[PDB]
Amino acid sequence: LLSYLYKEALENSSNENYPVLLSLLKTSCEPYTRFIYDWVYSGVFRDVCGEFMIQVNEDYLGFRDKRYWTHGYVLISKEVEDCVPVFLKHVANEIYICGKTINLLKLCSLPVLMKYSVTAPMVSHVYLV
Amino acid sequence: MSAVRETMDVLLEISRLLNTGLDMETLSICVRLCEQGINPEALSSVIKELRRASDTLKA
Amino acid sequence: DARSWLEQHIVHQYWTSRAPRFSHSSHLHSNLSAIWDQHLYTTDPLYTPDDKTIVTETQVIRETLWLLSGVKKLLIFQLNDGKVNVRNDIIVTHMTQNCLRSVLEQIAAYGQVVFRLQKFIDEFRTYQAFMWALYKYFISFKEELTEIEKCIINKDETVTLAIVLDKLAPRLAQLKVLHRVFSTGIAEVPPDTRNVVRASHLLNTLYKAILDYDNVGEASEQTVSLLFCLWVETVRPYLEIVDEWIVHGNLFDPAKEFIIQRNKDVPFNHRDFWYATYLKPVLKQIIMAGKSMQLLKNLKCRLYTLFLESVQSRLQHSESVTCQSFELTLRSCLYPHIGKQYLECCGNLMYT
Amino acid sequence: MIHELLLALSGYPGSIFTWNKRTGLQVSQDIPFLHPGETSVLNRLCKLGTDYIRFTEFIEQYTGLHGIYLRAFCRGLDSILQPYRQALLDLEQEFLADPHLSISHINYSLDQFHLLFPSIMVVVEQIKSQKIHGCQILETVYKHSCGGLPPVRSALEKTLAVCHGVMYKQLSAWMLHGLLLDQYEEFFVRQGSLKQFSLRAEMLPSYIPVRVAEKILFVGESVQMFENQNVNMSRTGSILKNQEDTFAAELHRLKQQPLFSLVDFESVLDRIRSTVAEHLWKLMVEE
Amino acid sequence: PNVLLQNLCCRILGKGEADVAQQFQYAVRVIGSNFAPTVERDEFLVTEKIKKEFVRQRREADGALFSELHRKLQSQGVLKNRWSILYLLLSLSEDPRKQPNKTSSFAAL
Repeated sequence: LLSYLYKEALENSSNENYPVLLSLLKTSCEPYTRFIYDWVYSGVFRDVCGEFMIQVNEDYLGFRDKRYWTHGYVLISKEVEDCVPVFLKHVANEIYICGKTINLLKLCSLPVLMKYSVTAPMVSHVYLV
Repeated sequence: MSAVRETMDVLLEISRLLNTGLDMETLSICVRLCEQGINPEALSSVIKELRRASDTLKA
Repeated sequence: DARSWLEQHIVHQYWTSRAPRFSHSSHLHSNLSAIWDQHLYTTDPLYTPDDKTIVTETQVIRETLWLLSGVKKLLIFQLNDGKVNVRNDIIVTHMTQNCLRSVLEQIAAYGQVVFRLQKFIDEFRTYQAFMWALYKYFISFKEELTEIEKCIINKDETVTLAIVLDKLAPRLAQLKVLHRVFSTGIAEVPPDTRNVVRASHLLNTLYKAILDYDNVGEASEQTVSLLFCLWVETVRPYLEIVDEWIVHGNLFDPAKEFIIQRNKDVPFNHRDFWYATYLKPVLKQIIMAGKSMQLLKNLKCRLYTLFLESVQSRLQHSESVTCQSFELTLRSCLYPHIGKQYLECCGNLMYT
Repeated sequence: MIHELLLALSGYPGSIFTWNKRTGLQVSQDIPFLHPGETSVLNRLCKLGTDYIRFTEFIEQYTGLHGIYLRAFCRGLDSILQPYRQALLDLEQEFLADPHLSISHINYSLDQFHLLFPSIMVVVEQIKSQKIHGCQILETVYKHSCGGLPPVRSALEKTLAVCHGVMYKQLSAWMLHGLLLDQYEEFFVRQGSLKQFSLRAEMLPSYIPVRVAEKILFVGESVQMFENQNVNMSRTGSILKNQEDTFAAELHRLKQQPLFSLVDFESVLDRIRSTVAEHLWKLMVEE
Repeated sequence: PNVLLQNLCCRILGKGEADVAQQFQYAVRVIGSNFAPTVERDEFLVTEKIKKEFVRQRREADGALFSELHRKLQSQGVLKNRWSILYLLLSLSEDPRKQPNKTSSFAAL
C-alpha cells in the first residue's frame, strides 16, 4: 500500500487531487520512519504488530563477525526498500550496512523534491555511525 | 417508460416529414390502439371526419 | 381537466385551429374588418372570401420582435433564408387585410437583412473578426428588443402594431446602411482569387462607406458610429499582423490563403517578395519595416492598444470636437503609431 | 417552462428535453401549447446543452488513448465551463424572483457561449481522431488561439495555462537533478552516465525551435551524470547547493502565465547553463 | 379502448369533454366495421410505397432520410403491429398542393 501511494503521488496532473493524497502519504510514513531509526541505533529490526515485514532477526551467539549471516533481508517483500520518499537506490543499502556496524559496536511541489531533501540527512547519518 | 418514449420520438420524426399533420398526443393514442389490434383503414377514416369537423366549427 | 386549464391561462392558439377565436372589442372602429368584408361581399358580384387565419390583435408586433433578430419563423412562410414574406391570410380586426399586409411587408424586408446577415455568422482572420463585430451589434440590438417584450406582458398592454414602431427606428435605419455595406462587402465570391482581394476589399468597402455617411452626418450620427464599430474590429487582426511583423520579425498567416501577400525570402539575395493589393500609404511602411527585420533576425550584431487609446482621448474631450473632419484625423494618429516604431526599426538596420 | 430548461442545460434530461446520442439534446417536435417560434429558439439553447454533456463525459473518461497531458487538458476544459455555469445560475435566481419570463432573455444571456462552444468542440474531436497525446497537446491548442474571434483567443489561453503547467512539471524535474518522470513517453526529450540521452521530433512544439530543444537537453545531461555518481556531489541539489532554488524561481514566474513566450525562456537557459558550466570544467582537471 | 377513442375525439376537436358524444358514436361504428387492407403485414412492402409518395411531392431528401429512420425505429422497439402504424400514417398523409378550400363559408352549405 505505501509503495502504491507514492505511485499515485507521481500522478499530479490535475493538481487539486495531488495535495489530498499528500496528506495521506505522509501519515502512512510515520510508523515507517520509526522502523528506520530503530534498526541502526540499536541494530535490531523490530516489528511484531502490523505488516511491514514481521521479524525480530536471528540471534547468534556462535557468530559475532557482523552478528547476522542469515535472517533474510529486513524487508524482504521487495528485497530492499524502494519507492517511498528517501531515494533508496543506494540509501536503503546504506541503512542496511549501518545496521551491521551498530551490531559491531553494541551487542554480540515535486514528489522528487521532498525525496531529495530527506536523502541528504540520511547519507550523512550512515556515515556518522 | 424509457423504451416506449424512444419509439415515439422516432415516430414523430417520420410524422412531421411525411406530412401527417396530426398532434403528438393524438399519435400516441393511434399507436396504443394498433398494439391492441385495430384496422388501419378504419382508423384513418375516423381521424378524417374528426379533422374536417374541427375546422368548420372554429370558423 | 388539464387541457382546459392551459387554454385559459395561455392565449388561444393561432398556429393550429383547435382553440376558439376572438376578434371583438367594444370600440366602433375596431371591428373595421367585419364591416370592410361585408362591403366587398355585396358590391363585388365576384368576391372570393378567403379562408383567413384569425389573429390575435397586436401580437403581430411580437412576431416583428422575434423576426428582426432571433430565430427563423415557422409561423410565417419564408421561401428561402434570404426572402422573408408574410402570409396572405393574416388579418387584424381593426384594419383591412390589405392595409395590414403593408406594415408587415416593411418589417419583413427589414428582418430579411438581419436573417441574411445571421447566415454569415460562422460560430480568414479578417472574416472572423468582421463576424464578431456584426454579431456584437446583434446582442446590443436585442437589448432594445427585450425591453419591448416586457412592455406587452405588462398589464395594461399599451402597445399596438405601430406605436413602438417609431421607437425601434434608429436601429431600423442602422440595419439598412449595414445592407449597403454588406452587398458591397461580400459580393466578391464569384470573382477569381478568394485569397487576398476578398479580405482586403471588404476592409476597403468599410473605408469607402465611412466617408459617405460621416461627411453628411449630424442629423443621423447613429449610422456613423455603427460603421466605425465594424471597422475597428475588422482592422484589429490586420494591424496586429503588422505588430508581429515588427516586434517578433515574422508574422502569422493562414496555410490556405494570404491576407496581405506578405512573404519572406528564404534564400538571401532579396529580403521580401511583394504582390500589390488593396491604406495605400500605409502599405509602403510594411515594405521598409520587413526589409530591416529580415536582416536582423538572421544576423544580430553590434499597435491596436495604442489605436483604441487615441480614439478614446478624442472622444472624452465618427464626429469629434478635437478633430475636424473627422474620422481620418483619428486615423492619422495611427500613422504616427506605426511611425514611432517604424523609424527606430529602420534605425537598427544601418547599425548592423 | 423557463427554470426547468436550466436543468436541461446542466445535462439532465426530462422527457421533454430528450437526449439522443445522434443529433443530441433536442426539444420534442410539436408538443401541446409550444409556439412554432419558441421551439426554434429553444433548439438553439439545446445545442449549448448538447456540447456541454459531450464535454463533461470528456472530463470523467480521462480522470479518476492515455496520457498525462490529456488529463491536464481536462482541467484546461473545465475552466471554459466556469462562466457558463455561473450564467446558468444567474438565470436561476431571476426565475425564482418571478415566474413570468421570456426565453429571449436566456437567448440574449447565453449567446456568448454560442461562439466559444463550437470553436472548442473541434479541439477535442481533433485530439481524439489523430490519437495525439503529450507535449503535442500544448501545440494543438496553441495554434488555434492564433486564429480569429477575440473570445476564443482569450479562452484557449486559459486552456493553454493548465497543460503548460504539466509541461512545466517536466522542466522542473528534468533540471532538478535530472530524471524525466514521463510514464508514457510524453515530452520531447528522448529517454536514453548510463546511455546517451537525445531528442525526439515526433513530439516537440513547433513554436519551440529544434535548436532550442538542445538548450534544455545539455543542461539536464550535465546533472544526469551526477544522478549516475551520487546526489550529494550535485551541482544543483536541494540542500547541497542553492543553484536549484534560483532556477526554480525563474521557473515559477514563467509558469504562472497563460501565454508562453520564448524570448524570456531563452535568457534563463543562459543562466541555468553559465553558473553550472564551470562545475564540469572543475570536474575534468581532477579526474 | 372506450377511454382512448373518446380522448381521441376530444383532443382533435380541441374541446368538448362530453359534447363529442355524437362523433364518438360514429367512430365506434366505423371501427366496429371490418376491413381487408390491400397489403397485410410485412415491413418491406409499406416502406416501398412511402418512398414513392415522397418522390411524388418532390421531397427526395426526405425519402432518403426516412429509410434510416425506419431502421432506427425497429431497433428501438419491435412489434407485430409495426406495419399497421406505418400504413396508418401512409393513408393519413397530406398533400402540400392547392388551398384546402374555404371552411369559412363551406360550413354554411
